[PDB]
Amino acid sequence: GRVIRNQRKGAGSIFTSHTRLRQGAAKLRTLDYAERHGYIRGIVKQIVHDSGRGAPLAKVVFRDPYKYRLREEIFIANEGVHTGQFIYAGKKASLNVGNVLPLGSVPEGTIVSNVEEKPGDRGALARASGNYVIIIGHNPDENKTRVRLPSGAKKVISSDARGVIGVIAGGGRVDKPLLKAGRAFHKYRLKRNSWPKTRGVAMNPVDHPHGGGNHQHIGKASTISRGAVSGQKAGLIAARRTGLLRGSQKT
Amino acid sequence: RPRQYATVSKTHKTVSRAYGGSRCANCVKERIIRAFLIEEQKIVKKVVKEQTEAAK
Amino acid sequence: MRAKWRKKRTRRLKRKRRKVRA
Amino acid sequence: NPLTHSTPKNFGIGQAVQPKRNLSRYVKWPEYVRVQRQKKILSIRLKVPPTIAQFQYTLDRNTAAETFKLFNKYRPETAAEKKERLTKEAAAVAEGKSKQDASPKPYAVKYGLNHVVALIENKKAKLVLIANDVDPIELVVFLPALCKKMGVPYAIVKGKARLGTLVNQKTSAVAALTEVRAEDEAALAKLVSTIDANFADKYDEVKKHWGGGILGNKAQAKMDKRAKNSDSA
RNA sequence: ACUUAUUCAAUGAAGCGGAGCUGGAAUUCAUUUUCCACGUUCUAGCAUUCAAGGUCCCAUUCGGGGCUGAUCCGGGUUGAA
RNA sequence: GAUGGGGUCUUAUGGCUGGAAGAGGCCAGCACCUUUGCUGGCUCCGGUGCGCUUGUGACGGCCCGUGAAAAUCCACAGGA
RNA sequence: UUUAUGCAGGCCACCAUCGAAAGGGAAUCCGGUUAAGAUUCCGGAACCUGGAUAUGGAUUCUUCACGGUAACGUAACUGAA
Ligand SMILES: [Mg+2]
Ligand SMILES: [Mg+2]
Ligand SMILES: [Mg+2]
Ligand SMILES: [Mg+2]
Ligand SMILES: [Mg+2]
Ligand SMILES: [Mg+2]
Ligand SMILES: [Mg+2]
Ligand SMILES: [Mg+2]
Ligand SMILES: [Mg+2]
Ligand SMILES: [Mg+2]
Ligand SMILES: [Mg+2]
Ligand SMILES: [Mg+2]
Ligand SMILES: [Mg+2]
Ligand SMILES: [Mg+2]
Ligand SMILES: [Mg+2]
Ligand SMILES: [Mg+2]
Ligand SMILES: [Mg+2]
Ligand SMILES: [Mg+2]
Ligand SMILES: [Zn+2]
Repeated sequence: GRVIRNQRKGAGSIFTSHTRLRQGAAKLRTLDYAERHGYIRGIVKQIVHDSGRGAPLAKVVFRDPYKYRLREEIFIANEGVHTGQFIYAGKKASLNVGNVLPLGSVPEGTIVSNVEEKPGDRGALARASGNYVIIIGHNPDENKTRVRLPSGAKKVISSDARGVIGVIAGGGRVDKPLLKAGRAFHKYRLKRNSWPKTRGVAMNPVDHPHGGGNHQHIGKASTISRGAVSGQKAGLIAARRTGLLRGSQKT
Repeated sequence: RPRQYATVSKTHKTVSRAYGGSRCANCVKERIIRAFLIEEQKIVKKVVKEQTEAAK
Repeated sequence: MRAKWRKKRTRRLKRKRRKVRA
Repeated sequence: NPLTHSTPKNFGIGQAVQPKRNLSRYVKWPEYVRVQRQKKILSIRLKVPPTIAQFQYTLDRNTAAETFKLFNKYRPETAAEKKERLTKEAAAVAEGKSKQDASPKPYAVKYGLNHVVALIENKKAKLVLIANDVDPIELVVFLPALCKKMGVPYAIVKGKARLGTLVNQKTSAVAALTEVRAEDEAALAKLVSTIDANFADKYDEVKKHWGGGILGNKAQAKMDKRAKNSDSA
């Protein structure tokens, strides 16, 4: 049999992300000294659109404390941030929409976004459009905060981790039907070559495990073991259950 | 074109103000106003925060 | 330009003062 | 005086550009600096077996000064004085046919590792100096036990370079006085009476003690903070 | 449990740890146990010339240098594991 | 802070002049193995447009699409 | 100013290179001319870059220009990191 499509995706020849029209990686400011001992003030110069991303970006300008210059960080714009707004980032920063307080210094129920997993990775969590992380509680001893992620999972991260206060802008995007293969084409044209998708059951058995037969049918069960190997993982990988999700998932 | 600016004199490239060929006149005006006004505000903040804890 | 221009300016001024030194 | 004013800059967190401070604590040094520092860090973070740190108790600077002052009187002859010596001996065997014995008997410090080890085995050494900074330490870890066994007195001293300048080399790593003159044999005796008390008589107790196991500054402050945390009573 | 092996991440390896000043609370049961701080938040401005000032030297002059301004100590870059 | 009254500016573009009529074009006449010329004139004034092509300007529509980078050049702040 | 370019200093931290005869990009047009070349040759008229430089003009004893309420104007009318 051939090497199947999802197996070919990892070589990254024509499956790399199209990154010509992107403004840069949207990361938080580095946790140098001011952010962990006080605050620092920057200004939102412009809120721009990023290609291949549903959320708008914000170009915040800070002053370098050690050299006479201006640093320009790219934040993911939270809902309500405007141009000319002063962003305050630090431990002593006030709890307002757009500020980058550490998670140890926010009360319970605070809605944050672009959250660090470990302090210093400059934003990993809740970066898609309309997403946010809730703070469930604190642990002063064993300095950790418990948070609820957009997936419903509950993580326990350091209280020195940072997060932008508010909700990621661009929310409610997927509530609109695309209506058109053209619109889906133009959406994926700036993300990566992952569209259109041929069903494996409509291929030949040299091309897919599901291929072949005088009727289009999968044959064996489509639930695949986690301990399967590459070339076999075509279907529902390690499905605990399957079929229509009735009732609450007991989260 | 940007290379042609090397051939003309300073009159064609500027006006006779601070931030002459760089900023708009109204932008220069509003930043002057902002500077003066909030430096006065910084002065009055200085004296009130001094005198409160000087009394206490 | 402006850098080679400034350097040409300083070269001309240095040559003028060096020839008027005598 | 009325033309000058006191600005003073607020060097707060967001206020003004910080001045140039001594950032020597945060210098990204080259790897050779980092390795040559972290090696001596690791050599005390570990519990060293007592055969090592049977070194590390070196000679104090006063006794080291007087023993080097003694050893400098018995210095090996340099090339120029050796050359005029052998020309003198050639002239002496020409005129008198002396059996290469017109030159007197030498009194010089014996050096070289195999040489002094054989001297110790033959019990000809009167005093041994062992350098402490030998980079393969296994070149000299056996020397104190051998000196204790043969009964010859030894002293672990700071500076193979110092011994090298003593014997007109760069380094020497060991030195030995095997035979001294009568003018300062008493000085040798009063010196060795303290050297043996510092090393030989303390040998059977330094043989049992494991050195090293010394924590850093931050970890030491952390453990003693935990100590005065547990000291509630 | 520890950290030094190993492993992870960032930085143009810039502010780590300890102690100390100066304030607030603090009850002191003798004298201080501690704990919090220890220059910035109406505003799309500005912030750079080993920093002005103060102080001490030089050989005054054209200026120059030191300390302080900007607390000491440890040279473990900082965390995680 | 409209309309209105008076001004300022970008010079794409267009107009006048120079370039430049001496050029080029259209004619006439005189000529001669011939290189072949030589000598005269005139080259002016307008009009129109849902026209074609092209450039540009001010706008408007579309996007879960918002539609390169660097070299390079200039200006400003500063006050050595 | 034995003098070469070290020593006097001071600034600076990108960090090879290749990659477009349709992307970006300093500056040229007309007339004529050959069997066959031309925005390249001839004639005329320009422009850019780099380098040398002198004169005139401008500015200054209120040293580094004036005018306009202003938008701004002019032949110029110091400006390093
Ligand atoms: Mg495709
Ligand atoms: Mg399909
Ligand atoms: Mg088929
Ligand atoms: Mg198969
Ligand atoms: Mg099939
Ligand atoms: Mg079929
Ligand atoms: Mg102008
Ligand atoms: Mg660092
Ligand atoms: Mg009006
Ligand atoms: Mg034009
Ligand atoms: Mg066309
Ligand atoms: Mg190239
Ligand atoms: Mg090209
Ligand atoms: Mg091109
Ligand atoms: Mg282009
Ligand atoms: Mg041709
Ligand atoms: Mg020509
Ligand atoms: Mg003038
Ligand atoms: Zn403007």
